[PDB]
Amino acid sequence: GTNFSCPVDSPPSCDTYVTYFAQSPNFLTLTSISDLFDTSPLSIARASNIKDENQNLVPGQLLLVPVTCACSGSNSFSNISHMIKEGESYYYLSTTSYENLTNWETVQDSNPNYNPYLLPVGIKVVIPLFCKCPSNYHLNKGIEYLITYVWHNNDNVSLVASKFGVSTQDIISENNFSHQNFTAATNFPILIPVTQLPSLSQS
Ligand SMILES: *[C@@H]1O[C@H](CO)[C@@H](O)[C@H](O)[C@H]1NC(C)=O
Repeated sequence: GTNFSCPVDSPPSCDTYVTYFAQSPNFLTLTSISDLFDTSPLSIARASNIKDENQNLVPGQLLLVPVTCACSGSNSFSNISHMIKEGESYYYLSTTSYENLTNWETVQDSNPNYNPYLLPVGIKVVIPLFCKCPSNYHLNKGIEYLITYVWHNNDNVSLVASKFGVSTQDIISENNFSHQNFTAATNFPILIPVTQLPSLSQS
């Protein structure tokens, strides 16, 4: 499907964004998400068109979190050093906290020396988010960012496309959605290509 391999021709590191949605158990503050992602709340608010940094986020509200993304071998990642809180697994952390922007596998692959369930509260575990950075061909098109977005079984391209202000075809071809198996109930990361940061709806 979508290849998350380091472009051979374009720089190894870059700035893009990953998509995160407000979650009603705990992540309904900017503070929640900034602590989850190690960035300032204003950077998120600026990237998400939020004009008041103190307003609560409504459940499911779309947000763009700026991340800096680099090469770790032949694949692109953006690592977040997350400190362990009480009762957190790799699986929990990566399917609810980080909202499937990373799978348990790659996490415990770049976090050796550890027991995936005996995590002592207060240890640094690096959470490699998925991200790609513009190939040379991306940049010659005018693409400024490949935003990470977690495709679920429920999304349809027209809604997401109008949300990010792109064509359906842009999404479909960037992710080779023309022979891609949505049968699998899996969630998988994809890349929205955008010529500029989009002007997200107000709530
Ligand atoms: C898909 O998005 C379009 C955009 O307007 C909408 O009309 C439609 O109801 C959505 N759902 C589908 C096609 O299942």
